[PDB]
Amino acid sequence: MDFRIGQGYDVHQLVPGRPLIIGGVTIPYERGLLGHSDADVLLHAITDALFGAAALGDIGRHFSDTDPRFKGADSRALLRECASRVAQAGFAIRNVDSTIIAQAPKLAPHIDAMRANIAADLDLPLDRVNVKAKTNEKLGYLGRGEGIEAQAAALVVR
Amino acid sequence: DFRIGQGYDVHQLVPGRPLIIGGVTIPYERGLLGDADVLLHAITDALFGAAALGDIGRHFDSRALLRECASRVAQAGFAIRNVDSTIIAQAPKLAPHIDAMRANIAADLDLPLDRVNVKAKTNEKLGYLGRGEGIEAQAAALVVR
Amino acid sequence: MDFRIGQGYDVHQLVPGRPLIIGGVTIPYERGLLDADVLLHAITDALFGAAALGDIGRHFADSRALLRECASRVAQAGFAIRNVDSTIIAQAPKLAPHIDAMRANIAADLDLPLDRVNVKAKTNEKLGYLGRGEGIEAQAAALVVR
Ligand SMILES: [Mg+2]
Ligand SMILES: [Zn+2]
Ligand SMILES: [Zn+2]
Ligand SMILES: [Zn+2]
Repeated sequence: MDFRIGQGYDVHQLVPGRPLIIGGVTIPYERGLLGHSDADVLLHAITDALFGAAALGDIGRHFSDTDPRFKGADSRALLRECASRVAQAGFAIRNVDSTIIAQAPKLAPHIDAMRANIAADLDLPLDRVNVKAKTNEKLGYLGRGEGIEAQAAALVVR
Repeated sequence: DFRIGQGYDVHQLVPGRPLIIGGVTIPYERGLLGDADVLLHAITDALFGAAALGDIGRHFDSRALLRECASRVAQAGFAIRNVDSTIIAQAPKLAPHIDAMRANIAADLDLPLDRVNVKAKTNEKLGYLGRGEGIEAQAAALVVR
Repeated sequence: MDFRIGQGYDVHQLVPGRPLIIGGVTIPYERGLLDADVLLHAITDALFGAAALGDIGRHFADSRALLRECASRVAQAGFAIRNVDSTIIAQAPKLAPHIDAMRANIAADLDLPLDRVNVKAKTNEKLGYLGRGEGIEAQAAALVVR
């Protein structure tokens, strides 16, 4: 009954000449997310929520933007290592919920695929993983398609 | 078997619309474009998220939809334990309308006032929210199977 | 048991001429927040939220005193705090060096074991007012039980 909650936030710039990879899904698009790793904004947000619930710090502490080993890193592999460290700390994951905010492209056709990727990576059934997709209703840099934002929440139990 | 969900919503403030937040009509020169009840939408998504049922976009006034959301959450074998939320609006003042929002939500979710919370914030005049171009709502929901 | 969750948000403008205090920690920087401790307000708000006692505006000295009073009110409402998690979004300066001090400040104020308090740091990847260093945001989540 020793439950804990975590929350996560991530954002990356949307630039030409990068792969667009969200929830481990490679999505056809003229632009992609800029970062040190594969820049998977959704997976990073979830990774942060998990480290946070376990009180193990954050993704920057565990997988630094200034370490060559993670240059172009597969964020699913990073998520699986996160889950491993959370389990090592003594916690089991109960559920994950998340939101993705993007003006474009359409993400609804890819949501189930993202959900399946996360569930596999966390060794969870599909019914304990949720991914929600939204636009920013034309507001701000997100409305101008300058970047894509992700949010996450995770429940664990020690 | 507890589960948590998180919700986010934002809508533009436009002329010629009534301002309805948490089912409360608030006297204001502009309203949300979408009834575009940003708060109820954020709570709805948090509940769908906790029950792992997807989102509003996949599922669908906003009170009728929240009542339906709560129905589908119950359908999946989940009971709602609590809701917490935040409204971010630079204008107008939300303080006098909070208690009514809470009452509306508690009624729609078949919950005691005890387990529903609504919080109000400005955006310190920063960004589009600060300039009164939109209103953002955030929500968190705990459920049990 | 009777678990409840809360969430919190806070932002403050970042301008030269004021000190920078995040999580009860003064941080050397050319700008500060117009004590305006974004981290502690968000956590305070999350706690009132979980307890269903309203918000910081309804209830309320620097931000640590307010956090301390918040926790006393949560306790008397019949609730015990299980854990807190949070994120600070700030383009500059580097916050990672100061996380353990913040965690110590928050855990002391809430009378929690250190391993039940977490603080994360992000930049906004140069996007929006946050990414231009015009403001700093904090987010919080708190789990409580009655
Ligand atoms: Mg935001
Ligand atoms: Zn990232
Ligand atoms: Zn909406
Ligand atoms: Zn504040």
